[PDB]
Amino acid sequence: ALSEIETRHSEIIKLENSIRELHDMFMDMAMLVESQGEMIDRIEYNVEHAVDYVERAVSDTKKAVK
Amino acid sequence: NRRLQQTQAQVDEVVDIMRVNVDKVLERDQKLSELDDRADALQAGASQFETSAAKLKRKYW
Amino acid sequence: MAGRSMQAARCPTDELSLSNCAVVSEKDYQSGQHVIVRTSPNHKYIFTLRTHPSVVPGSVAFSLPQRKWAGLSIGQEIEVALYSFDKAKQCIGTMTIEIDFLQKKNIDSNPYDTDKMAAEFIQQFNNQAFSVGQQLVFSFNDKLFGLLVKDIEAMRQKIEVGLVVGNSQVA
Amino acid sequence: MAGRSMQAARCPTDELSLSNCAVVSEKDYQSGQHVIVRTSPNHKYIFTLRTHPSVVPGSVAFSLPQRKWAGLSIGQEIEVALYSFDKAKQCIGTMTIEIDFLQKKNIDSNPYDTDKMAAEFIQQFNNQAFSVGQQLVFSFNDKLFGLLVKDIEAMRQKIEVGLVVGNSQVA
Amino acid sequence: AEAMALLAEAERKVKNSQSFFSGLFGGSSKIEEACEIYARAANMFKMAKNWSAAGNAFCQAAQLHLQLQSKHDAATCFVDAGNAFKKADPQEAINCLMRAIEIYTDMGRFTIAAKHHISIAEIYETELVDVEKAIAHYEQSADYYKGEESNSSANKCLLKVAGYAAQLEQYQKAIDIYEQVGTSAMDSPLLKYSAKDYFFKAALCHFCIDMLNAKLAVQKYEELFPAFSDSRECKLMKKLLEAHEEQNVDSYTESVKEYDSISRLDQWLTTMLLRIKKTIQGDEED
Amino acid sequence: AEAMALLAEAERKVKNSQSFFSGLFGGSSKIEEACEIYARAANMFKMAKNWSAAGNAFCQAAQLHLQLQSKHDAATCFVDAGNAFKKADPQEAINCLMRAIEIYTDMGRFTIAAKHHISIAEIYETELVDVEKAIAHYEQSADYYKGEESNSSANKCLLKVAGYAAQLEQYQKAIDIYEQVGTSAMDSPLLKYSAKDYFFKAALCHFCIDMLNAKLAVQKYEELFPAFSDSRECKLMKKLLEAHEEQNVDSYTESVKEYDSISRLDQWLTTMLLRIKKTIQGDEED
Repeated sequence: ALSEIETRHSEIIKLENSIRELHDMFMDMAMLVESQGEMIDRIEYNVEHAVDYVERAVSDTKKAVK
Repeated sequence: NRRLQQTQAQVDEVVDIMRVNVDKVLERDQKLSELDDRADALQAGASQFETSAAKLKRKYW
Repeated sequence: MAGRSMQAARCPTDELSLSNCAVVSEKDYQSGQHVIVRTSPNHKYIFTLRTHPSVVPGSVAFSLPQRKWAGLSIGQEIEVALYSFDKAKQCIGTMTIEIDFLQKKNIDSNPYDTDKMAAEFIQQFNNQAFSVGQQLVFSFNDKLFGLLVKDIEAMRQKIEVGLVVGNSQVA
Repeated sequence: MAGRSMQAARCPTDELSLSNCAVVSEKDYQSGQHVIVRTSPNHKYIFTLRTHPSVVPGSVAFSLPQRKWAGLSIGQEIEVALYSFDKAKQCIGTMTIEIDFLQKKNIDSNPYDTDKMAAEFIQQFNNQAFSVGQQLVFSFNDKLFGLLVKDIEAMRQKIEVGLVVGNSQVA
Repeated sequence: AEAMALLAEAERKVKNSQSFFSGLFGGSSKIEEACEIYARAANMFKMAKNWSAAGNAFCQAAQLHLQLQSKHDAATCFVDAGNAFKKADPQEAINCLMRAIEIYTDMGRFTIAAKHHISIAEIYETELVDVEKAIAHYEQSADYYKGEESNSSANKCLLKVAGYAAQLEQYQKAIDIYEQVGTSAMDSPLLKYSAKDYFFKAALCHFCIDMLNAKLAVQKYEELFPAFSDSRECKLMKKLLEAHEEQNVDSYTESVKEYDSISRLDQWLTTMLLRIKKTIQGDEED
Repeated sequence: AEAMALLAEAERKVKNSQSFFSGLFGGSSKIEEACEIYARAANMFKMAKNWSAAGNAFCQAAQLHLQLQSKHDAATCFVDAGNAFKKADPQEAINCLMRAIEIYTDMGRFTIAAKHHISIAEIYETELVDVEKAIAHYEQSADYYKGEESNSSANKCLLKVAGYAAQLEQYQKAIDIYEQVGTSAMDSPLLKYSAKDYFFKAALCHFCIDMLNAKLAVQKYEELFPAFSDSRECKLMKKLLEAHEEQNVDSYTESVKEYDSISRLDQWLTTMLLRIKKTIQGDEED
């Protein structure tokens, strides 16, 4: 029936693009996961290094009393 | 026709999820940002302290 | 008689599962006494006890039908307490029952003499507790059926729970 | 021959359960010998022994079909004694068997060539003992059936118990 | 290494030294030791799953910490205490948190003040069930987040505020919140996708408005047929607005029946849609 | 530059000083020096792909580090040792982790303790094949995560627990876990979705219940036709319940035969489906 194959059309087009919008999110999100994935590249960097500077700080201070 | 409307809401079901996921990336934006800057200014005040400590070393060692 | 905690279990054999009796241990109760199983603040059911070696001390076993009528669950702790009827007012004299093949996997078009059913019914379900809406299984010629109490009359007042005796007519 | 008391156990695997043979230990009997189980003065049954590295010394394992025939239970006392048939008037030459699907949920409409069944039946149940009214299971093309010895004849002479040989015809 | 043992030594340590004990010096050096003790106790208390003991233990170490002058790490201890009582059996779950924020607030730490401010409003609702006090917090908290330019969290909280404000009859005061968080969401081409629901909520929330507050909010919204995300916002709304302007509680209840297929209604929507269905029924047969 | 050389210098100095050697002060720095040495050694061992040696070397540096006064950096070393032995060829990978957590646990650090606790159980299953101890760890660890109100991870662990607990035999102990992780999943409408599968698993797990434990668990479930997702949860379950209540080992095997089309049957489900498939046959001939 035309009322079926037709309703199907407007429904499928309202099914694919319904994924479009969703697809757009995976686009932006993915672009953000990598974007914010940069800060972590610095976090890991800073953290360990911050421990290096502090470690040298706790050492000198201890030897400054001995 | 059933399998059609059947797949519909199912897809939208994932769309509703991405929504929450998007709200999750925003949280990961506030944290990283401010924190990365704070922890970054840490090495600044930490390095200086290591410097002054060097003086305490050449006068107390 | 006041009350005691118990644990639901599964019916030992098949015979006891066709007697609609709460199979219990010989170290707790005795075959013949009645009890009122308490599950929730709004769920009071009455069953007939029948001891059996298999039963474990401190646990009562029920059949599939019963367990699907009282809403029990093996593992849950129920509160069982003795119960006594008022025969001089609760005895059953005329009770209508709804029968139908329990398993539609063994349905036939053969006729079954009811006159020989009511005779065997009282022959096996004598001196036992029955309630309106209660579900159970009937074994006629080793054939399983699905009974369902609809109306119960004494020897005339209509009651909810009664006690089937010898001179008890059934339809 | 003195007869020793044994304990009824459960058949090891499903392979020996399809042979209808009283599985025993090699530390007691040997594959090929015949025995007569005694449960009471008016109950004598004959089975065929078939050793297996999974039998407990001092006990004989029986399959469900056998227990539903000889009326045996897992964990009962029984007396077993060696039995020597008379290959002079007890040899089976023609034995009728009632075959039907064992599992009611595995019944089909496919054709089963009998000529192929008789040949495979004697090639698996050879040199074994079969009594009238005996129940067992037949494994034909990986399919379970429920045989039932209706009548046995010697190499026409009717006998209650015989010994299937290599040249034994079955219907 | 026993809990009670530590608690005891800790007690004998925590006390302004005087007379023979004080000798020549003292002060912070002792009270600090006690703090570490109680913390070490609270540790094994959370071990044996005492919680109550662990929580109160942290309360001890914390309060003592303040007696030394160290609000920072103290407040953090207050947090360990709050988390303890929360996931425990006694109360205090609310007190510890208030005692933590009073510190983070004055110390000039709003970033966190709001972090636990929301946890607070979350417990004062899911536990104490005090929506009127929860909203006050969800709100003031969003104010702080907005100050840190953390628009995101600011919105998270606002969404909570309005969301429960509607259940608390505060419909108009809810739509205002949706209007703000709705206008402060279009700026980001990443919230355009979410900006819908805001308009749907605001268009559903009715302070018993007689005019076209909704017929106007639906118009303020920009939709086109080619939308598929929109099909879950105004398309339905318009059909509900006509079903309200015509006292037809059959077109509204049938439309909610159809719409309840392509997109399920959460508890919130149901409660409000029901409230609107009632504004229609209570107006028809009457 | 030579490992065997440093390993030598590291020993002749890692000895409690006393008498003339002690001189004036102790040797809290000596032990630390030795630690740096072994670290440098284990360091080049990992370069020579001699992993085993790197690991044992790290074990040395770690143990010595404790002989100083630094449980933190020590435990981390225990982790380095485990990483080595793990990617290496010998064992010890399990010991290093037990010791690591031992420290993170006595120190008061449960977050990280659980972080390595799950790693442990994950090794004790896919490697040592010790499901009986693995579950113990997945569980205790999930308890720690639950102690940190970190529902997210707590569930990750619980799923593992119940999942393998069902494979073993623990069906009731499994359903209980699914009930907990199910009730503690609805509070957050961000897990509403997954909540199905939990009910599907719990309803599939049968502790030999001849009743409607599952018919009742499926009735407790909130499906509603308009919602589609549920189609991959209870829909099948109902049909399976019928195929179980009628001792029909064909309808059940046909139902799973069809369901495997609309929804892929993972290993787990299969193993259990077959187990139920056996309960039916084990009821037909009983």
